[PDB]
Amino acid sequence: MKLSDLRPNPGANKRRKRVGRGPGSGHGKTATRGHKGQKSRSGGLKDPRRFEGGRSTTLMRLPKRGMQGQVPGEIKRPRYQGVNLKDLARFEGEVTPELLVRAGLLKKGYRLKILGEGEAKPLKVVAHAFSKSALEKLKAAGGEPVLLE
Amino acid sequence: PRLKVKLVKSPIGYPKDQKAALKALGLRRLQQERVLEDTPAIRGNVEKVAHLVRVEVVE
Amino acid sequence: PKMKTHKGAKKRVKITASGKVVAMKTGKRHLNWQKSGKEIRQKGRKFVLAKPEAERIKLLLPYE
Amino acid sequence: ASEVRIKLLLECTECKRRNYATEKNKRNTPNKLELRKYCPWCRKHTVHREVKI
RNA sequence: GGGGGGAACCUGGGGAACUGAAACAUCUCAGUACCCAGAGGAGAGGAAAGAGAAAUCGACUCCCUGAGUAGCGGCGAGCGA
RNA sequence: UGGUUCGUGGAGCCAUGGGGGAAUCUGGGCGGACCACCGCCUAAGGCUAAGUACUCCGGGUGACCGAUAGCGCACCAGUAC
RNA sequence: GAGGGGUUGUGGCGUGCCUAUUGAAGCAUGAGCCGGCGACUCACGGUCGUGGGCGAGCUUAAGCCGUUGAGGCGGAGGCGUAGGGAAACCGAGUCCGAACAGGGCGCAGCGGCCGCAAAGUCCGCGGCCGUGGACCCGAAACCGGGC
RNA sequence: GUGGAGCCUGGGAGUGAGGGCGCGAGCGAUAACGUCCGCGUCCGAGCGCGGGAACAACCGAGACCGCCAGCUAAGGCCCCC
RNA sequence: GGAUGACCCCAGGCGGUAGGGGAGCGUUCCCGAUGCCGAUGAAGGCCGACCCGCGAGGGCGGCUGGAGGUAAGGGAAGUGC
RNA sequence: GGGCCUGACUGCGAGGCCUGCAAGCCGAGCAGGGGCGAAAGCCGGGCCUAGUGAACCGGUGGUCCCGUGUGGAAGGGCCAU
Ligand SMILES: [Mg+2]
Ligand SMILES: [Mg+2]
Ligand SMILES: [Mg+2]
Ligand SMILES: [Mg+2]
Ligand SMILES: [Mg+2]
Ligand SMILES: [Mg+2]
Ligand SMILES: [Mg+2]
Ligand SMILES: [Mg+2]
Ligand SMILES: [Mg+2]
Ligand SMILES: [Mg+2]
Ligand SMILES: [Mg+2]
Ligand SMILES: [Mg+2]
Ligand SMILES: [Mg+2]
Ligand SMILES: [Mg+2]
Ligand SMILES: [Mg+2]
Ligand SMILES: [Mg+2]
Ligand SMILES: [Mg+2]
Ligand SMILES: [Mg+2]
Ligand SMILES: [Mg+2]
Ligand SMILES: [Mg+2]
Ligand SMILES: [Mg+2]
Ligand SMILES: [Mg+2]
Ligand SMILES: [Mg+2]
Ligand SMILES: [Mg+2]
Ligand SMILES: [Mg+2]
Ligand SMILES: [Mg+2]
Ligand SMILES: [Mg+2]
Ligand SMILES: [Mg+2]
Ligand SMILES: [Mg+2]
Ligand SMILES: [Mg+2]
Ligand SMILES: [Mg+2]
Ligand SMILES: [Mg+2]
Ligand SMILES: [Mg+2]
Ligand SMILES: [Mg+2]
Ligand SMILES: [Mg+2]
Ligand SMILES: [Mg+2]
Ligand SMILES: [Mg+2]
Ligand SMILES: [Mg+2]
Ligand SMILES: [Mg+2]
Ligand SMILES: [Mg+2]
Ligand SMILES: [Mg+2]
Ligand SMILES: [Mg+2]
Ligand SMILES: [Mg+2]
Ligand SMILES: [Mg+2]
Ligand SMILES: [Mg+2]
Ligand SMILES: [Mg+2]
Ligand SMILES: [Mg+2]
Ligand SMILES: [Mg+2]
Ligand SMILES: [Mg+2]
Ligand SMILES: [Mg+2]
Ligand SMILES: [Mg+2]
Ligand SMILES: [Mg+2]
Ligand SMILES: [Mg+2]
Ligand SMILES: [Mg+2]
Ligand SMILES: [Mg+2]
Ligand SMILES: [Mg+2]
Ligand SMILES: [Mg+2]
Ligand SMILES: [Mg+2]
Ligand SMILES: [Mg+2]
Ligand SMILES: [Mg+2]
Ligand SMILES: [Mg+2]
Ligand SMILES: [Mg+2]
Ligand SMILES: [Mg+2]
Ligand SMILES: [Mg+2]
Ligand SMILES: [Mg+2]
Ligand SMILES: [Mg+2]
Ligand SMILES: [Mg+2]
Ligand SMILES: [Mg+2]
Ligand SMILES: [Mg+2]
Ligand SMILES: [Mg+2]
Ligand SMILES: [Mg+2]
Ligand SMILES: [Mg+2]
Ligand SMILES: [Mg+2]
Ligand SMILES: [Mg+2]
Ligand SMILES: [Mg+2]
Ligand SMILES: [Mg+2]
Ligand SMILES: [Mg+2]
Ligand SMILES: [Mg+2]
Ligand SMILES: [Mg+2]
Ligand SMILES: [Mg+2]
Ligand SMILES: [Mg+2]
Ligand SMILES: [Mg+2]
Ligand SMILES: [Mg+2]
Ligand SMILES: [Mg+2]
Ligand SMILES: [Mg+2]
Ligand SMILES: [Mg+2]
Ligand SMILES: [Mg+2]
Ligand SMILES: [Mg+2]
Ligand SMILES: [Mg+2]
Ligand SMILES: [Mg+2]
Ligand SMILES: [Mg+2]
Ligand SMILES: [Mg+2]
Ligand SMILES: [Mg+2]
Ligand SMILES: [Mg+2]
Ligand SMILES: [Mg+2]
Ligand SMILES: [Mg+2]
Ligand SMILES: [Mg+2]
Ligand SMILES: [Mg+2]
Ligand SMILES: [Mg+2]
Ligand SMILES: [Mg+2]
Ligand SMILES: [Mg+2]
Ligand SMILES: [Mg+2]
Ligand SMILES: [Mg+2]
Ligand SMILES: [Mg+2]
Ligand SMILES: [Mg+2]
Ligand SMILES: [Mg+2]
Ligand SMILES: [Mg+2]
Ligand SMILES: [Mg+2]
Ligand SMILES: [Mg+2]
Ligand SMILES: [Mg+2]
Ligand SMILES: [Mg+2]
Ligand SMILES: [Mg+2]
Ligand SMILES: [Mg+2]
Ligand SMILES: [Mg+2]
Ligand SMILES: [Mg+2]
Ligand SMILES: [Mg+2]
Ligand SMILES: [Mg+2]
Ligand SMILES: [Mg+2]
Ligand SMILES: [Mg+2]
Ligand SMILES: [Mg+2]
Ligand SMILES: [Mg+2]
Ligand SMILES: [Mg+2]
Ligand SMILES: [Mg+2]
Ligand SMILES: [Mg+2]
Ligand SMILES: [Mg+2]
Ligand SMILES: [Mg+2]
Ligand SMILES: [Mg+2]
Ligand SMILES: [Mg+2]
Ligand SMILES: [Mg+2]
Ligand SMILES: [Mg+2]
Ligand SMILES: [Mg+2]
Ligand SMILES: [Mg+2]
Ligand SMILES: [Mg+2]
Ligand SMILES: [Mg+2]
Ligand SMILES: [Mg+2]
Ligand SMILES: [Mg+2]
Ligand SMILES: [Mg+2]
Ligand SMILES: [Mg+2]
Ligand SMILES: [Mg+2]
Ligand SMILES: [Mg+2]
Ligand SMILES: [Mg+2]
Ligand SMILES: [Mg+2]
Ligand SMILES: [Mg+2]
Ligand SMILES: [Mg+2]
Ligand SMILES: [Mg+2]
Ligand SMILES: [Mg+2]
Ligand SMILES: [Mg+2]
Ligand SMILES: [Mg+2]
Ligand SMILES: [Mg+2]
Ligand SMILES: [Mg+2]
Ligand SMILES: [Mg+2]
Ligand SMILES: [Mg+2]
Ligand SMILES: [Mg+2]
Ligand SMILES: [Mg+2]
Ligand SMILES: [Mg+2]
Ligand SMILES: [Mg+2]
Ligand SMILES: [Mg+2]
Ligand SMILES: [Mg+2]
Ligand SMILES: [Mg+2]
Ligand SMILES: [Mg+2]
Ligand SMILES: [Mg+2]
Ligand SMILES: [Mg+2]
Ligand SMILES: [Mg+2]
Ligand SMILES: [Mg+2]
Ligand SMILES: [Mg+2]
Ligand SMILES: [Mg+2]
Ligand SMILES: [Mg+2]
Ligand SMILES: [Mg+2]
Ligand SMILES: [Mg+2]
Ligand SMILES: [Mg+2]
Ligand SMILES: [Mg+2]
Ligand SMILES: [Mg+2]
Ligand SMILES: [Mg+2]
Ligand SMILES: [Mg+2]
Ligand SMILES: [Mg+2]
Ligand SMILES: [Mg+2]
Ligand SMILES: [Mg+2]
Ligand SMILES: [Mg+2]
Ligand SMILES: [Mg+2]
Ligand SMILES: [Mg+2]
Ligand SMILES: [Mg+2]
Ligand SMILES: [Mg+2]
Ligand SMILES: [Mg+2]
Ligand SMILES: [Mg+2]
Ligand SMILES: [Mg+2]
Ligand SMILES: [Mg+2]
Ligand SMILES: [Mg+2]
Ligand SMILES: [Mg+2]
Ligand SMILES: [Mg+2]
Ligand SMILES: [Mg+2]
Ligand SMILES: [Mg+2]
Ligand SMILES: [Mg+2]
Ligand SMILES: [Mg+2]
Ligand SMILES: [Mg+2]
Ligand SMILES: [Mg+2]
Ligand SMILES: [Mg+2]
Ligand SMILES: [Mg+2]
Ligand SMILES: [Mg+2]
Ligand SMILES: [Mg+2]
Ligand SMILES: [Mg+2]
Ligand SMILES: [Mg+2]
Ligand SMILES: [Mg+2]
Ligand SMILES: [Mg+2]
Ligand SMILES: [Mg+2]
Ligand SMILES: [Mg+2]
Ligand SMILES: [Mg+2]
Ligand SMILES: [Mg+2]
Ligand SMILES: [Mg+2]
Ligand SMILES: [Zn+2]
Repeated sequence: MKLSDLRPNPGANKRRKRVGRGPGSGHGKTATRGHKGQKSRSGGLKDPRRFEGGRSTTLMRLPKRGMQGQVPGEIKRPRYQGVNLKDLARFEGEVTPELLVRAGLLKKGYRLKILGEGEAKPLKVVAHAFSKSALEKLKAAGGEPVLLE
Repeated sequence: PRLKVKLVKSPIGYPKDQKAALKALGLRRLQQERVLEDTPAIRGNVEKVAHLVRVEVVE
Repeated sequence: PKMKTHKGAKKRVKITASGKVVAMKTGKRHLNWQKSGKEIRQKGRKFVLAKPEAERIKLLLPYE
Repeated sequence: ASEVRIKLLLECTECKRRNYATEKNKRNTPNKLELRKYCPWCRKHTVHREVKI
């Protein structure tokens, strides 16, 4: 298995489309741009995700809703990330917020809330919050809901 | 996990406390299945009346 | 450079779980005295935007 | 609407919350509208009275 | 002791417009281009009358990240900690 | 008025052209109008390496150019004109 | 040297090229001819597709160490694992509502524990979009500082 | 009715100056190689081929390549032919 | 069919501007390469009625030229007028 | 024409018409609390089709959802206009 056997899988390394390179390519002359107009030009059109020919745009006629916020910005308040009991199945004995951030299910700076999707296990579960159903489940299954603050 | 306990042999002729264990499991009929939880208090009775039940380990 | 979120879209619209774009019905900001309760009520609910327009607004929200 | 045909709010006289918007020709109906409407706060019908919009 | 010079870099004092906003004035371009003064092999900054919510941190500078987030905005175009 | 993300906005903070104008710790500034509570910090003197920027200069190295290319100049080029 | 090359008398047929156009040999544009130069790119971000890695996870950035065309370390952070709600909040739900009503937006692999595939994510490649001058050439102009 | 049919989902477009002709009308003057719609067609993109003297769109007919073979379409069969 | 484009039989499609898609050719450069072709002649030039390829092209031969060129397979672009 | 009245409902809304979007349109049924009727029932303005104006920005009533260390407040949001 030498350097000359080193191939990429078919279609792994596709060739590029080259336009403006003559009649036989299918891309000659106008470079697949059409004939004239703003789109054919170098620099092209206004952003098609928004600009709509001058009329009030689809997005701009929709109304706003909700609190957008004021300076000095976001209010610092406790943030809760939910974690379903199903995602606790892998653990043994004790689960804390720290273990859940290592395992990759809970995000740092987020307070822990257990949610009831899945089946509870006889684990000790230290969390900042428990849903009505997650609490009920975790009791029935011989778990120890440890409430934090 | 969970338990699916099925009463397969009759308590008739077994001691009162093995009879009571089925009462604690909710097993009243032969071949009656109940999908219980898997806790040591619920598991202790199942081990008591092991010879009468047939346990499934549904999750 | 990295694309910037369009804040008009962010402030008007929400990308639902399955990728739908939901917004507030237009037409009840003002001029409501002569509008049937049916009109005021139904215009207070959210609607799902038409596919083409939903797909343009989603591109404006590249970090939701 | 016009200057003679004003827009107005109907106000539940019991809890005072404006619950309905409508109109009236105040040349033909100068006195305040009194009308029994269902008040969603009182959850019952109520003398609603005309109030300035 | 000063003077003057030095490619680019740096700080300070001043400071556009085309352009973008598919017109345009706020806005943008941009405190950019450019002018000027000064510095130096760098320059600035620097040892909390700070941060801002951690009962926390501990000068400054610089990179990554936070984050195109928080916000700002004819709440438009965009700007952006 | 400027700076800040903050375009007057509930607009604080930092700076300051004008007017008014304190106190020395039981003094004062700050935590985004403001008030209270609770904290944080010590203004109106100065200096301070290093980490950072640049490349006239020397060297090293290119899936960089190879004389219409590569610097405007491979050559008596900022020349001839 | 039963073939081929060069030439062209006669006969048949026959309206340059490019561009622009509804339509050009067109008496519409461009080109005297030749040689060289000459126009869809790159970065970051996005989106979709695709080739692999791994998979309820995936991945590092700056740096640090090594190398001197050697790679590794680095988990800060990023995306995903949950949504609904303006939000407080609740959460496989949530929002509206008096509702246990109705509705909106949401919520569940193939084979005999093993493979197979996979959410997702990372990297490569490709198309296209965004930001840059963004396919190349071209104004008339505007502004600054000088002459 | 298996068709370069249709349907769903997604990537990429280009086009958004049409024109002739037949028919249906409107406008015009029961004018226009006029104009504006409707249905169809062709040209556009079939300025490739046959006919129509020549001639995008009338008739004939949808050109993958080769043949010093055959049959036809329109139109033709006195000579040009 | 046979088994997976191994090639063969049958059938059908194959005008085309904008434009979509697919497959290729060639140019410069990197790995392959401390290799290999090369003065018994590199590249480049000029011929060829020869061979291969639908084609872009690739061979081959003669002349010129006088020192470089660079395979299979991949990689990257200042890539074709 | 007359009697009683306020359904010129609140919360919704199956299903559609229309339609590039955004809009526009019709709507049975369920719940709340009503109106008329003996009742069946009818009533979510008007025989019907015009009587209209997306967003942004702000006003007012409600709500009591956010409140920048905390409690308040400023200011927002939400419902209605
Ligand atoms: Mg490539
Ligand atoms: Mg590309
Ligand atoms: Mg291709
Ligand atoms: Mg190419
Ligand atoms: Mg070509
Ligand atoms: Mg193509
Ligand atoms: Mg084409
Ligand atoms: Mg051309
Ligand atoms: Mg194209
Ligand atoms: Mg393309
Ligand atoms: Mg294009
Ligand atoms: Mg054209
Ligand atoms: Mg065109
Ligand atoms: Mg052109
Ligand atoms: Mg055109
Ligand atoms: Mg044009
Ligand atoms: Mg075009
Ligand atoms: Mg240009
Ligand atoms: Mg342009
Ligand atoms: Mg307009
Ligand atoms: Mg926000
Ligand atoms: Mg701040
Ligand atoms: Mg325990
Ligand atoms: Mg027995
Ligand atoms: Mg017995
Ligand atoms: Mg006993
Ligand atoms: Mg906005
Ligand atoms: Mg509205
Ligand atoms: Mg409103
Ligand atoms: Mg309002
Ligand atoms: Mg009305
Ligand atoms: Mg109504
Ligand atoms: Mg009303
Ligand atoms: Mg309502
Ligand atoms: Mg993010
Ligand atoms: Mg001096
Ligand atoms: Mg001087
Ligand atoms: Mg000096
Ligand atoms: Mg300055
Ligand atoms: Mg300056
Ligand atoms: Mg000036
Ligand atoms: Mg300007
Ligand atoms: Mg610009
Ligand atoms: Mg732009
Ligand atoms: Mg402009
Ligand atoms: Mg413009
Ligand atoms: Mg102008
Ligand atoms: Mg500026
Ligand atoms: Mg400069
Ligand atoms: Mg000075
Ligand atoms: Mg000096
Ligand atoms: Mg230094
Ligand atoms: Mg210094
Ligand atoms: Mg200093
Ligand atoms: Mg000090
Ligand atoms: Mg983040
Ligand atoms: Mg981020
Ligand atoms: Mg700025
Ligand atoms: Mg001031
Ligand atoms: Mg200010
Ligand atoms: Mg300002
Ligand atoms: Mg404001
Ligand atoms: Mg301010
Ligand atoms: Mg001050
Ligand atoms: Mg002052
Ligand atoms: Mg003190
Ligand atoms: Mg004091
Ligand atoms: Mg102060
Ligand atoms: Mg102050
Ligand atoms: Mg203060
Ligand atoms: Mg503070
Ligand atoms: Mg405060
Ligand atoms: Mg104090
Ligand atoms: Mg402090
Ligand atoms: Mg120094
Ligand atoms: Mg030192
Ligand atoms: Mg230093
Ligand atoms: Mg350096
Ligand atoms: Mg550099
Ligand atoms: Mg050098
Ligand atoms: Mg070269
Ligand atoms: Mg060389
Ligand atoms: Mg030369
Ligand atoms: Mg030169
Ligand atoms: Mg030469
Ligand atoms: Mg030189
Ligand atoms: Mg020269
Ligand atoms: Mg000379
Ligand atoms: Mg011969
Ligand atoms: Mg001959
Ligand atoms: Mg001839
Ligand atoms: Mg003949
Ligand atoms: Mg002709
Ligand atoms: Mg040609
Ligand atoms: Mg033209
Ligand atoms: Mg013309
Ligand atoms: Mg001619
Ligand atoms: Mg001529
Ligand atoms: Mg002319
Ligand atoms: Mg000509
Ligand atoms: Mg012209
Ligand atoms: Mg031309
Ligand atoms: Mg000439
Ligand atoms: Mg010639
Ligand atoms: Mg040439
Ligand atoms: Mg491109
Ligand atoms: Mg480039
Ligand atoms: Mg790119
Ligand atoms: Mg991409
Ligand atoms: Mg990818
Ligand atoms: Mg992997
Ligand atoms: Mg080495
Ligand atoms: Mg997530
Ligand atoms: Mg949310
Ligand atoms: Mg509510
Ligand atoms: Mg629901
Ligand atoms: Mg549903
Ligand atoms: Mg896999
Ligand atoms: Mg994958
Ligand atoms: Mg695109
Ligand atoms: Mg640029
Ligand atoms: Mg460009
Ligand atoms: Mg581009
Ligand atoms: Mg002039
Ligand atoms: Mg001007
Ligand atoms: Mg001017
Ligand atoms: Mg002027
Ligand atoms: Mg001047
Ligand atoms: Mg077809
Ligand atoms: Mg088709
Ligand atoms: Mg494409
Ligand atoms: Mg287009
Ligand atoms: Mg077009
Ligand atoms: Mg047009
Ligand atoms: Mg025209
Ligand atoms: Mg047109
Ligand atoms: Mg027409
Ligand atoms: Mg026309
Ligand atoms: Mg047509
Ligand atoms: Mg006709
Ligand atoms: Mg006829
Ligand atoms: Mg006709
Ligand atoms: Mg007509
Ligand atoms: Mg006549
Ligand atoms: Mg005509
Ligand atoms: Mg006619
Ligand atoms: Mg006519
Ligand atoms: Mg036609
Ligand atoms: Mg055309
Ligand atoms: Mg034809
Ligand atoms: Mg055709
Ligand atoms: Mg023809
Ligand atoms: Mg023709
Ligand atoms: Mg012919
Ligand atoms: Mg003919
Ligand atoms: Mg003909
Ligand atoms: Mg003839
Ligand atoms: Mg004609
Ligand atoms: Mg015959
Ligand atoms: Mg005949
Ligand atoms: Mg004849
Ligand atoms: Mg005959
Ligand atoms: Mg004859
Ligand atoms: Mg055919
Ligand atoms: Mg074809
Ligand atoms: Mg294909
Ligand atoms: Mg080539
Ligand atoms: Mg090639
Ligand atoms: Mg090289
Ligand atoms: Mg080598
Ligand atoms: Mg070699
Ligand atoms: Mg040799
Ligand atoms: Mg030789
Ligand atoms: Mg070469
Ligand atoms: Mg050849
Ligand atoms: Mg040779
Ligand atoms: Mg020789
Ligand atoms: Mg050599
Ligand atoms: Mg090679
Ligand atoms: Mg190769
Ligand atoms: Mg290789
Ligand atoms: Mg080029
Ligand atoms: Mg009547
Ligand atoms: Mg009456
Ligand atoms: Mg009546
Ligand atoms: Mg009564
Ligand atoms: Mg519906
Ligand atoms: Mg619609
Ligand atoms: Mg209408
Ligand atoms: Mg009732
Ligand atoms: Mg009733
Ligand atoms: Mg009822
Ligand atoms: Mg009754
Ligand atoms: Mg009734
Ligand atoms: Mg009804
Ligand atoms: Mg009406
Ligand atoms: Mg009536
Ligand atoms: Mg509006
Ligand atoms: Mg606006
Ligand atoms: Mg407002
Ligand atoms: Mg509150
Ligand atoms: Mg509170
Ligand atoms: Mg507070
Ligand atoms: Mg108090
Ligand atoms: Mg109070
Ligand atoms: Mg308030
Ligand atoms: Mg309010
Ligand atoms: Mg409203
Ligand atoms: Zn009331």
